[PDB]
This record gives sequence, structure tokens and C-alpha cells, in this order.
Amino acid sequence: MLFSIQTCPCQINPALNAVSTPLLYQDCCQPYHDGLYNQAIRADTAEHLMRTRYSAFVLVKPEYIVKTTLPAQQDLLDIKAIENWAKETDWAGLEVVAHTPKLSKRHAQVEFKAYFKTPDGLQAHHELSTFVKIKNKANSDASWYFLDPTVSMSVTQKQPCICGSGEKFKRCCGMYI
Ligand SMILES: [Cl-]
Ligand SMILES: [Zn+2]
Ligand SMILES: [Zn+2]
Repeated sequence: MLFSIQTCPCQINPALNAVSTPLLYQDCCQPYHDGLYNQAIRADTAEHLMRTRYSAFVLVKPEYIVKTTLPAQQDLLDIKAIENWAKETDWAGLEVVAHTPKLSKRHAQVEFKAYFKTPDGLQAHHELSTFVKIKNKANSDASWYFLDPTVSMSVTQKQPCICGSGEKFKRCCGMYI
């Protein structure tokens, strides 16, 4: 509970000694985690979504990780396995290398390093993640969703994309996963 008043996990960056004080969890990712849990407050950009996901790994909020994954993939995730992996990894920070908000009409990328500690020392996962913007079936509002490249799927290439865009999978999310 008192993580609210400590540095937000996404604000811990071993690659930077900054002048500006890193934001507290309550002032950074917590509104987004709490929002999705109770509800609509949503990440405005793919970079912001990626940060909130990282903080959900560190703080062990696997529900948030599932619900911010492309809806068509969510039933393919194993929330218990996510929960365990999140808990057992000794997270040590986040460095956002680059944000590509206009990768396509409906996609964005975020390149980042997620740091962790091992017997051997400080290590990093260097990742390039892809996100898709999907409209609510509710109002003209849209949200960003993570395209999980690790889940096994048997998708038909010429059929409509799993994101619901109406574009062929191969001319849409299949370009990137
Ligand atoms: Cl499938
Ligand atoms: Zn944060
Ligand atoms: Zn798509």
C-alpha cells in the first residue's frame, strides 16, 4: 500500500541520473492500474501504456497485464504464469529508448530496456513492442493494446485482423506479430 508514496516503478531508470525528481506511484501509474481495475482513465499513448505495464510487472498486477493485451489474445494468456514470473523477476528499472507513435495509421512501437538483477549482476531485456489502437464499441473513445508476440495463434492471413480493424490480418497486426 505504501508504494503509493515511493517512486513509481517506471520512473526507476539505472541509465539516468536526472535533475527532475522521479514521480511517485500515486502520481504516475497508479491511476491507470486502479482505473482499469474499477472501470474511463486510460493510457493516452503506447509509451504510456508500456510504462504502466512495466509497473504492473513490478507491483504484481497480472490482471492489468491481461486486460491491456489485445482482446483476441487475452484468453491465450495464463494469468498465474504471468503472476509468478512478475513476482520472481528481480526488477531493477526501465529505460525507454524510443517511441514511434505513428508506426501506421493504427499502430505504435516503443523500444525499451527492462532491467533486472541476477546472481551475475544488472541485466536488461532489450525489447521492441508493438501496440494497436482500438475504438470502444461504446463511444468514439479508443485505447491502446499490446500485441503479444509470444502467444501461439492459428490466424488466417487474408481474413479480417484480430484487432477488429476490418483490414486483412497480413496488412494490419500481422505486419508486426
Ligand atoms: Cl488461435
Ligand atoms: Zn509510472
Ligand atoms: Zn490489426
